[PDB]
Amino acid sequence: MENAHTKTVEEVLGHFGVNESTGLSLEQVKKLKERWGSNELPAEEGKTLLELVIEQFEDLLVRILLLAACISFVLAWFEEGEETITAFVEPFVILLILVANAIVGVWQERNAENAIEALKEYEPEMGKVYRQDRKSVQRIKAKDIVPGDIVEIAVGDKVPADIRLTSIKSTTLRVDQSILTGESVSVIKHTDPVPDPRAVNQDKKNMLFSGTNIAAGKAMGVVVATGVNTEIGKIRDEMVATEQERTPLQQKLDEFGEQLSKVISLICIAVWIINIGHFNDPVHGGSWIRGAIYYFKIAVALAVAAIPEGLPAVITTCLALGTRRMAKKNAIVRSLPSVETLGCTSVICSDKTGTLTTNQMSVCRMFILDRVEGDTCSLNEFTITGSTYAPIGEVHKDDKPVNCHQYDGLVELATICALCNDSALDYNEAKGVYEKVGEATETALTCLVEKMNVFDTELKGLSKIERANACNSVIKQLMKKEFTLEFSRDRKSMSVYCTPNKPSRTSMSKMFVKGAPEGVIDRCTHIRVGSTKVPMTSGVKQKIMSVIREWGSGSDTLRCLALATHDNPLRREEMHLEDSANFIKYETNLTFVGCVGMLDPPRIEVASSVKLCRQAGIRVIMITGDNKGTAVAICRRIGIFGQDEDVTSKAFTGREFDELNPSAQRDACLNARCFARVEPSHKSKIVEFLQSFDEITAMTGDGVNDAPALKKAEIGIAMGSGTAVAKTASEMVLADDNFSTIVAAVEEGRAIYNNMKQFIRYLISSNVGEVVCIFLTAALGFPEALIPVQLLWVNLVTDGLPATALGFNPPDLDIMNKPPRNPKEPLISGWLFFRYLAIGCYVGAATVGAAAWWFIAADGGPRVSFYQLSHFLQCKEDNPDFEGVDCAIFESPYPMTMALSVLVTIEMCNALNSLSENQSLLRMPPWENIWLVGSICLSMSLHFLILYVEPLPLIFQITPLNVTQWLMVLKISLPVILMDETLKFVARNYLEISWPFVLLIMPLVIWVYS
Ligand SMILES: Nc1ncnc2c1ncn2[C@@H]1O[C@H](COP(=O)(O)OP(=O)(O)CP(=O)(O)O)[C@@H](O)[C@H]1O
Ligand SMILES: [Ca+2]
Ligand SMILES: [Ca+2]
Ligand SMILES: [Mg+2]
Repeated sequence: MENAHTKTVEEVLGHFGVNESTGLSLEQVKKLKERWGSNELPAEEGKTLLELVIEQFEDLLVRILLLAACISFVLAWFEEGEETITAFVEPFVILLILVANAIVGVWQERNAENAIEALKEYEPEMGKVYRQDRKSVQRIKAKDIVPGDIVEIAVGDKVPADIRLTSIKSTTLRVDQSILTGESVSVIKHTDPVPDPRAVNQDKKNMLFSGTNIAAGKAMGVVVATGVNTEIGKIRDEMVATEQERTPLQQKLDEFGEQLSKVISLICIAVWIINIGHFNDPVHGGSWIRGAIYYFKIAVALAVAAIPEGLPAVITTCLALGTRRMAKKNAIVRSLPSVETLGCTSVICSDKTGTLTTNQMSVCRMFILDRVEGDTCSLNEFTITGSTYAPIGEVHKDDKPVNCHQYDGLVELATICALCNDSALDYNEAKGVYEKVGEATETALTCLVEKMNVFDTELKGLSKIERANACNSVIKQLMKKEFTLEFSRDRKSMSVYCTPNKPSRTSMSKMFVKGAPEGVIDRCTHIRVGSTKVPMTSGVKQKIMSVIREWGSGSDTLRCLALATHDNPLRREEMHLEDSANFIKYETNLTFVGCVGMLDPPRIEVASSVKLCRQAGIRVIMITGDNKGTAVAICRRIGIFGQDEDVTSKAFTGREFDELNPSAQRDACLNARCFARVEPSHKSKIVEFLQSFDEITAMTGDGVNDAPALKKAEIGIAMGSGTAVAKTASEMVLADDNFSTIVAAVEEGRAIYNNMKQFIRYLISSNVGEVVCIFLTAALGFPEALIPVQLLWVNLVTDGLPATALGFNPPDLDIMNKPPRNPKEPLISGWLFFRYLAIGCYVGAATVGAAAWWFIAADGGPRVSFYQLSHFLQCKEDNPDFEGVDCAIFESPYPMTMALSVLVTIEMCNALNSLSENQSLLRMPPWENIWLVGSICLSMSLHFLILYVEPLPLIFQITPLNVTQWLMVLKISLPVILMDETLKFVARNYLEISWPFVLLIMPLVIWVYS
């Protein structure tokens, strides 16, 4: 079987020896699964190791350090090129920090992608087949499908394998195959063969390809290729890589990194042009170009220092962390940066059926017309026991066991339910439960027909399997279903044309209609009382609607459907079934038979999740296609409304929302919390009206009618048990159907953004202190305290792991107690610009003050005055101002070591400030981030290494410090913590305690300041 689209249906079915009615035998499946194997693709990993490392060096900030590492190599290859431990130390320490951030970024990306692919194994994919063991449709694993078995295909499903369409149950079958073809339109499929043998997949209009979705209709066909033999498995690796639009924060940090790179270039140019006079200094040898090259190395070393080279890697780590944390809560995040968009979400739009409710429906109430006395009527209401899809339960009229065969209206009510279905009941021996095959609404009617048993059948000896479709089969054996007018949300109903297998001479053909109660009743001209029909008056109409309103608004919040019959329908030849808009013109002059009400319990997690969303400034909206009275009743149950709150202006329908003023329709989206009776076209219209008011919308849906709205939203969340049409159009899938995972994703989206601002706060406020150190020494005339190899060491220990370990920060204790941020506001927000300069001005003056301390106040050095330090260049033995001062001490490595040690230590104490924007160290101690504590102890260990081993101080031109000089370093480095505690204090109490830590920090403060 190679060209299946060229052969007809009878030839492709005879190739395997299959009947479309029965299906494939169990022995045939065993033989075919041996010859063809499992129906799956080999589990391949996304990106290799080298290509994952290559994408770490693709940003501007990282590519700048690569250029400077090359400059430091070419400009040092001329001077010294023999020893590799004293000459090329500058290019080595610029690369060593790039590899460190590349390793962490790759390590976290490997963890996020290994966690997501381990979540695809959560629940196995399923496919409805027809096999000979069961005389009905059974749901089996998708990987258990062999080439040649009959497969049932319904709307919303995902095609499990390459399928040659044998018959189309609906009038039209649409398939969304952008995954394979690339077309963004639904394509109509037919049964006739395509004569062209070399036809492209575009012209294969009779084949269903694995991985594609069903946009509309129901059909069935025979599988012709499984596993890697499908058109999607043969090009599984030869596929173009996706590229999505940059989210507002992704482009924010990109434009911020470029604006920062321009400022750094002006700062490094300013370094070269203010040190013009020092070019001809005797220290360089009296040469101008020799002194200009040296101060060019300083400009380059300060560029590497002041640049946040770790910003691209920390964004990668944060996004990979949030993705791995959601996968722990069973949330497959399809787009890595999309977990950030849920942080700034303002509105959460939610599908009702299947998303806010468990979709475990059960018919618990139904009524038919008892009699008519005048214009009004009396009804026969019933109750059904049971809430599971198991066909175990009986019907009670007024709390009395009754048999449905006595009531003629119930016999016709079960006939409409059984025949007007595209669903069935399936028994699972593995789990020992009854499962649904199709939609929960139609399966609830299948389980109802089994309980009623209007044609009393002996069910005492049937198996658990055959008892799932026992009474349903008795109905279908009596009436032959000719064609179905499939359910369309334009008319909100579904009709079926049936002809009795009984001789047609006495009994004619009828149409069995079912759909929305208010829509179907408006099209009913007569009503069925018992076995006779009388014309429908008005008093019957409001009396019937009154029971439907009391059921939806009642204590059970019942989902209601009306059942009708059309006794005099047009024949098939006089019906134009090409357009779906004509179907409502055929479902007129019906005969109202009955109305069923089923219960759909909301999920347990939904009630508390709506409360936490309201606490975090988020507004939850219910956009459902169901009735308004039912939707409002559910909103009061889950907490969207109050049990007594007025919803006259907060609950709207599809019609009411259309018939609104521009001012009224503006205030509606800003105040309405429930939208009922809205088509899939209206749902996306609600979403675009919310985004028109500059609001990040998060749509949650599970069905076909939510797919246009899941794409119009900034981020769409899909339930794991919903259709694949919705899971394809979404950015996050809740594999476990947990609604609490949605609020956990909002907290993770806010926490990711917080860790970025703490990374931005630590590097800007500390690297500007390394710039002030270079410029303040020049404005005072002091000997410069740093050389290019020391500006590159402070870049390694301070901008490396202590900066990346900020992406592991724990969340604030009130992270979810603040309104969502405005995504169009500026990033740094002005008041933080003051906090960056306030801390940076101290970090710079502390470094210059540490070098000036040794020249003046230290005992190990000279007691040089301020005048002799400001004019050290003017010192020779001829000068009477400089007497007794050995002016070779102005080149001593002691002030350079005091400044380098303070710069490292004051930036480690600044990393301890960057755990929260406003929470002090007494509330969030440093051991909340254990990765930051380990990174700081590692950076200090590396600083103590180059200080006290033998050959390293000569490389970095430093000297070992004693305890007396190290105690002075902490005296200047510690007040950077006290300075940020003051800035956090003003932020808490004017712009808006861990005692174990206090007992540890004060013995250090006692020893430092004596
Ligand atoms: N198989 C079916 N046959 C006939 N009518 C159906 C039907 N499924 C749903 N309906 C009716 O169509 C009406 C509107 O269509 P829609 O599909 O949007 O409802 P819904 O079940 O999806 C609720 P939600 O939008 O919250 O998921 C529903 O109120 C329902 O009564
Ligand atoms: Ca840097
Ligand atoms: Ca730094
Ligand atoms: Mg739904």
